[PDB]
Amino acid sequence: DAIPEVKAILEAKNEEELVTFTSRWSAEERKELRTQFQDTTGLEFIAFLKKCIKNGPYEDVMALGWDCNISARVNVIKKAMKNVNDFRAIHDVVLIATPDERLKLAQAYKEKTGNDLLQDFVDQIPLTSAASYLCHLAIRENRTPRGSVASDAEVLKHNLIDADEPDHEAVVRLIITSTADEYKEINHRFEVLTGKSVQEAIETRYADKENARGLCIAHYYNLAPARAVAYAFHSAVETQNDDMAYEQAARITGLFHDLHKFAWVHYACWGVMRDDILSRFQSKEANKVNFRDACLMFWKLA
Ligand SMILES: [Ca+2]
Repeated sequence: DAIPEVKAILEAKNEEELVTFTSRWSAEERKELRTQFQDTTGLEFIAFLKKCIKNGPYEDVMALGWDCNISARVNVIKKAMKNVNDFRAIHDVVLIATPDERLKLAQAYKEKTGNDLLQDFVDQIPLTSAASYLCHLAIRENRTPRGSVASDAEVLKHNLIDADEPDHEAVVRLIITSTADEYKEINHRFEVLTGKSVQEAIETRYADKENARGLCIAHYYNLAPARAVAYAFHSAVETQNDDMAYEQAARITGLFHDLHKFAWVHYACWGVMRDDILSRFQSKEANKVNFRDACLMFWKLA
């Protein structure tokens, strides 16, 4: 087919071709292609790419969108726990997911690493912060009605506003195991009481960035999975450190370009996703030079 073509693009490390090439293929087409390639060459397509092109945010976005979604969420979690835990990356993978998605993950993990996902969290992730409770509860509780809207709206405007130290497990559970419809209400109630949006109240209350972000992600998910994905991309765009912002931006693009392709509709809250991609990602560092376009391509914003 055109399998030989890409196969030559990857050896030549012609990052520019790879983008256009990848622009043609669709979700299912891609999976097909990936296995076809491995038969016609004897090379597992992803690892072959992760070994052919530079290394960094560009390689990241390509080695992510070019793969099976859950498979990726697995490699993201795998890498996120190495040294210190990349709460931003773990959060992304398990907060912006449907019950079925986390399920397929627990499964894909158990068979890629051998161990059960929920256990590794207990081992590697001590339960200290809102950040760590988010990682856990996201895989233990399921959204279910409490029928105490006004009651819960107080639970937040107290733990995020009045209380000295916010009961983290308390607040993470309220958001995680909350029904999307009850949450529309809870949230609306909170704005009335406090006069400020939960997002603000979170970011204002949690100095640690990973914790304010993780909480804000969970919160925006209960209001629209693409909104959670928008907030995340925005948090990546406004990050001053290039290695971090490109890292974050690559992952989020790589894990959600298809799943929540209309995230740019919600990004309007902060500006124009397409404009902000064109503006923010101007780096000249080799491994970052093409990310801008790989990113635009996977969001059909080009
Ligand atoms: Ca490489």
